[PDB]
Amino acid sequence: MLDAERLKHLIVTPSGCGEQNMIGMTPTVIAVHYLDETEQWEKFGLEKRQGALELIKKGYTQQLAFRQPSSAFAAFVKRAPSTWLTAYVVKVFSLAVNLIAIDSQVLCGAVKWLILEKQKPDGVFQEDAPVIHQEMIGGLRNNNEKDMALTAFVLISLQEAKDICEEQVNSLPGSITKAGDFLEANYMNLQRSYTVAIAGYALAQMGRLKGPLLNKFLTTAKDKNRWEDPGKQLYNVEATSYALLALLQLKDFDFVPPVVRWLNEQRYYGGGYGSTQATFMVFQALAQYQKDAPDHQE
Amino acid sequence: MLDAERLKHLIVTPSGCGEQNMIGMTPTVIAVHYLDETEQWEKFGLEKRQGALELIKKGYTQQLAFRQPSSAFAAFVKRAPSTWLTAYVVKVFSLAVNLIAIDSQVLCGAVKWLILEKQKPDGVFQEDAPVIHQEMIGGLRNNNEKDMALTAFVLISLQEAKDICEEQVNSLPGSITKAGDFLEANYMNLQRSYTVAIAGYALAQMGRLKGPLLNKFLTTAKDKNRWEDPGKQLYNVEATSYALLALLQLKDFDFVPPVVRWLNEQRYYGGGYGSTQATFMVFQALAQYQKDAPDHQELNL
Ligand SMILES: [Cl-]
Ligand SMILES: [Cl-]
Ligand SMILES: [Cl-]
Ligand SMILES: [Cl-]
Repeated sequence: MLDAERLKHLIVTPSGCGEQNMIGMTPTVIAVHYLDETEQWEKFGLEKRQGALELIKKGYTQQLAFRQPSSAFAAFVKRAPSTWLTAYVVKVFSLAVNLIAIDSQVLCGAVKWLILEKQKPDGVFQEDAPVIHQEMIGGLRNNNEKDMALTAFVLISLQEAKDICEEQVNSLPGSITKAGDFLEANYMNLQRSYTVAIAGYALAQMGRLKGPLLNKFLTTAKDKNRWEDPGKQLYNVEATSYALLALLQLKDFDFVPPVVRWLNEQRYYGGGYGSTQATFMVFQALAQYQKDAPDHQE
Repeated sequence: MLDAERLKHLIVTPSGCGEQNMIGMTPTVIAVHYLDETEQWEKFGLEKRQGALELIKKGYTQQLAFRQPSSAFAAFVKRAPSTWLTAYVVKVFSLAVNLIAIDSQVLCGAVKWLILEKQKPDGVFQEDAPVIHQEMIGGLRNNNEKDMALTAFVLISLQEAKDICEEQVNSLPGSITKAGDFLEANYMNLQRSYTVAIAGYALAQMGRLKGPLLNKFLTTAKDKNRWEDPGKQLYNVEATSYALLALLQLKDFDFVPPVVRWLNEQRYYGGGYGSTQATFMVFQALAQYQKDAPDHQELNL
């Protein structure tokens, strides 16, 4: 468990425009999420949650300034909308629904736009206006397997929004199936551990990670405890976090304890430059472990 | 004179939204302005000037994304417009008109909006939506003489746009007089050296810094060479630069050399967090000095 005494820096006041505001909202949202699930507010300071929640609501409200009439998001309203940023807003707001009031028309409008404007006939999600802060997208910044990585990223956002939006967005179940088809068709050709992990989570959420795909997912780990590529450590933390979430979806609780151990032994507590995806994902994944299998420990 | 070899950190790529983009635009605009006047492009490398102009045009074009329909500016289009930021864009664009193409409808639309929407019936300019980046407004930040300091700041911007805009904005001369009236009526009650300096320049531009007001302006200086809020180095560089511009308007060349010398002795070359106003003002003021006293004697530091 990441001790609350080491997480004070994650309580951040969001500011800036469409991208930077989300860079600021990210650590506060996910710190509250993780401190909640690990029952660490007595140590952190019980009275401090109210203020954190006010900062999350400020982040949410400020983000609406960058909601374009299409319901998509960009750094500023005169900039063409970003597929990735819109999917990231969906990912954050969906997780934050039990913390603050999230307008379902914002969330589901963003989902519908992604599907109707940015999914292609083969199921891929396409980015036409990349975020300026490329450091906020984690391992997706790498040029290789970008189609697969982004399609998995967006698909994960649709899945995390499905319960809220499935009655409001006609196109949602078919979009999920199409994206799933694309990932499944190309999974065995993947070479990056990062893509194996993020696409693995997306497929496992649909019950479509099995057979030789599931074997590729599991055997891609090094020392059965991490998904790693030659490159930035932060990308490996992010990848292993997506893999932990896929293991939990799979209920592979035997495999989980070494992965959790490796994540704790990285002594990574979020925050800093280029930390957005690693921070969201490591605390999302460890919170989900605490919720689902804290009894499985090394 | 600030040596061109010391200035290359002022050529920067502007980025971000309506406030940050101007934080980036400021050093490069004023660096080119200063290098032009002091004819230092040899030491710097004359091949570099075209690239700097392209960086200025990029800042200009990017800034237009944050021009709201009213012609006012804020950090983002859905934010309530800022009186200060709109006046600062007018200030920067007015000085950049000789470097790149500045659309006069953009510039004078902002001027007209300031007068029609943000000047009160007693001539004060009011800020209803302060900038998020309070570090970019210099010594106006936490300045308790708020109406005097902001009215002086906006008036100064109106004056630097007057030649371009008075033909398109027929309310500009009256707005200038009313702002000046407000400053002159309350100048003697000022206490902050910063406000004395910036309102001093605004009045001097109009020929209305005289008599006891002129005496207060001059005797507020310390050691006859600076306008000082103790411990506030960047504020003081900015304020003393406004004071130098005021002295040059007064043509008080007996007073000017020690002020120029103090500014040079700070070994301050702009740039860095919170440096926007100090950077714009010191290079504006020292360029005007070079322009007004072109054959002054070499500074022996
Ligand atoms: Cl941004
Ligand atoms: Cl609470
Ligand atoms: Cl905007
Ligand atoms: Cl900004």
